[PDB]
Amino acid sequence: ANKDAIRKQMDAAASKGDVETYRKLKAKLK
Amino acid sequence: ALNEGQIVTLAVDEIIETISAITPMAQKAKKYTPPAASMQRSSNTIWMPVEQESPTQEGWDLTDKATGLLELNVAVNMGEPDNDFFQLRADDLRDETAYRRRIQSAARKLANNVELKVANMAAEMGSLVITSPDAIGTNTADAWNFVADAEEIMFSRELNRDMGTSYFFNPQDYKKAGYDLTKRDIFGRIPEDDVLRSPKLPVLTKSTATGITVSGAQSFKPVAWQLDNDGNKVNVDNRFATVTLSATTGMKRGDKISFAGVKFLGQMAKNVLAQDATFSVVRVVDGTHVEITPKPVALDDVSLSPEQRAYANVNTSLADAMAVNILNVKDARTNVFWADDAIRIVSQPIPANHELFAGMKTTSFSIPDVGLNGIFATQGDISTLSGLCRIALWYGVNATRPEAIGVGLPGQTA
Amino acid sequence: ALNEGQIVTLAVDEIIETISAITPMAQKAKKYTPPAASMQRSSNTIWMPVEQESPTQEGWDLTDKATGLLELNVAVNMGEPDNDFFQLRADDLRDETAYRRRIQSAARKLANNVELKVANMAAEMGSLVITSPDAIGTNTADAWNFVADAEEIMFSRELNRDMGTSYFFNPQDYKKAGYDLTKRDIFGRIPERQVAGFDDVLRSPKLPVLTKSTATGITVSGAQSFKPVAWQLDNDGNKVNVDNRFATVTLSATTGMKRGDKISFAGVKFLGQMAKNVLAQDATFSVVRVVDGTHVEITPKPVALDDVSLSPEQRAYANVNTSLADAMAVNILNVKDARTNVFWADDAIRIVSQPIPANHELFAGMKTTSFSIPDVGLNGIFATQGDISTLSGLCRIALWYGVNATRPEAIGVGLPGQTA
Repeated sequence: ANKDAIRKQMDAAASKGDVETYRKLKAKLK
Repeated sequence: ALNEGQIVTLAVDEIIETISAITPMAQKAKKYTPPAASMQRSSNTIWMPVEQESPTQEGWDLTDKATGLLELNVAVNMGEPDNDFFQLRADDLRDETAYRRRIQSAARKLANNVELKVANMAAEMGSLVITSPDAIGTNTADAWNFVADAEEIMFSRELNRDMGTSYFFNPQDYKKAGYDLTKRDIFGRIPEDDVLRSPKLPVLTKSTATGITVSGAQSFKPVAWQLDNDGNKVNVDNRFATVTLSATTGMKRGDKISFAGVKFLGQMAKNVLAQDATFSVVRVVDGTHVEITPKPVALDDVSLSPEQRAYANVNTSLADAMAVNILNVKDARTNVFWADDAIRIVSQPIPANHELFAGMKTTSFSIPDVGLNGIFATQGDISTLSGLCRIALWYGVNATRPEAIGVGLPGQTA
Repeated sequence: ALNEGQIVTLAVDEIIETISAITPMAQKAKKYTPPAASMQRSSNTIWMPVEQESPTQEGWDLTDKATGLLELNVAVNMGEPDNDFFQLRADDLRDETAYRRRIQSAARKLANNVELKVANMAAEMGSLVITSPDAIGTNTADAWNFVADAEEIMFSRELNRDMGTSYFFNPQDYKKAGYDLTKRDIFGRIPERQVAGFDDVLRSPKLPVLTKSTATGITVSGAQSFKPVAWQLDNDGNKVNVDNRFATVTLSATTGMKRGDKISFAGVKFLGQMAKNVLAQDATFSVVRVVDGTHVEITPKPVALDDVSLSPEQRAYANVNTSLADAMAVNILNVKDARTNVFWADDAIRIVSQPIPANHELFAGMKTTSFSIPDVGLNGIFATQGDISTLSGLCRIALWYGVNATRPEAIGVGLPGQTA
């Protein structure tokens, strides 16, 4: 579902280098 | 196979979540952020005020009574950062899970250092010592109720701002105390009385000193400031008091001592308690001098001004030849408890110049649950054919009000 | 004037050409490339098979061929890479020629050390030891014929049935034997088949000196019998291959014994590998390590033909007429210090190499590029980094390879001058 899309957003944020957005999206996923 | 940004993000996320997860004690200590946050590497001595205590002011007219009150400060030295300097190899970076495993192993060591520092400071600076010949257990007849005694001694002494204390058990005594742990976190935190257990609680070795007596009549007073060598005024740390003894053989930092006649006072009400005054030596200066972590300020001392007498915490001063009882007669693994701001963790962001020097990629992060500020840096080395990685945590643990930190010592049979 | 890409390309080219041209000893070794490619810094022990030829069967119906021989593996471990760490000064980067010269010097160092490792392997692990008081010389009256003796001992043992034998001479014995260096390079190769033959005699100046053994009167303790076994249980309970090259024996004492010594039990005689016929030559065994003050390990596993417990498939692996008796004497061979000459069969030494596991372009501080030397079979890495201390770059060339003396019974070391 939307979990796989937010996982792609997490990967994009991680590749960019933004820790804060990655952590927010990880909290959203869980 | 992890790009640079992915390396930084995964490492910082892993560090933050695992350190915030496996630090039970450091999260019960108050977080202090220095007001002066500047880009300097020298460790400043931060003076945080302690709660002001004033004499009872009664009557309609109070002329020149606000003046003269004492404001006392306690000093913390952050010192140098705690680093974990290691090399990142190809197998670590091959995928996300292996990199997370390596970074978790590093941050686990950093959390070790934080918790070990907090536990050792609480055990060797805690002065509210409670001992019993029995062992901790649920048997009312023959076992010792550590939590009940700790709560009673903190309530009688009135050092708890009415927000409750924090009790920390070692796993042996936590098991003996009959705590179910099935409806609790691994530490006993009731995940979504706060009694917890920690595996980093030290064992307080016995003290072999037997014939120790006070050398002479000594009275201690709270001093707000003193002149340093340059002539400026510098605050005086009013926690520790230097006591001259007959001999200090067999005395080490962390030994819990008591004096024959000296008794606790209710901190706010100044009523004499039944429990003898218990002190902890933090340093042995000479063969006849020690330094005890709460300063014994006597109510009956006539040399004290009322502003100074408002800080009295013992029944009487130290006499000419007063027996010095040793509480830690037997080896026992410590159980600690403290109230409110008894321990403060002081940390400010590490000064860094990001993306300024090519080759070194420094990322500055912060752990909000614990209150630690750190930096994560990587660089490539050809003397190892691998990428050096460094994680730093810059923090200083301060035991503000050691009178509010307690150590429970079971099985002191003597 | 050089840019980073030209630096990398020129350095890799120089390393490959120089290392391929220099080492003759590593060329003679059979290169082995592990099927596994690992991303770990600690190389897994490669268990590579050792094959002894099955005897051919003739006829239309081969349903009854059976005779599944024992499958034995030898273990090769890859050590830490042999690297050359040096500074690339501004003089070396002035033009192409200076950079080529500096990289050539580094490659010469690495190739020399590779040759040294191979020569030490052959000298300290060679089993076939041939000695006499005489010294190598052209005249037949009072001198050696090292090539003839090595050929004879190889033919008697039938180790090299088809392929040729590589003979290596130290420069002094190479000159004494009558081999001329005219129209020849340093190593004795002629400046210029693969299927068969190709028997060559070369001169290698990297052969070490074998120190004499200061041990006398050592006797075998107990009665040791050794059987080649393919599997054993490790501590985890799993099955692990057994390195059937080394067999540990119990002796009266190991005082005065070291890695490089050679021993030859009195009552033990060599056997033809394909015929199992007892040979007049005394069986020669080379020590690898001294485990304790009482036990010691030797390069050829002595498997006695006259063993009842030995299975026929195990009896195929036989090189000894009779096992160690109760009080046999070691009868140390190398009694005088002398520079060694080594010879070995086709597959008696293997060079094992796999690419160095390193991730490139992740850390901008250093520039690492992986290179391979197909002619020699060494995989390496080339790395550069700028150092502010010297206001120039630091260069590092690391070669990762593992030399294995597979089939140590086919490695022969001949040291002359053992007068007493």
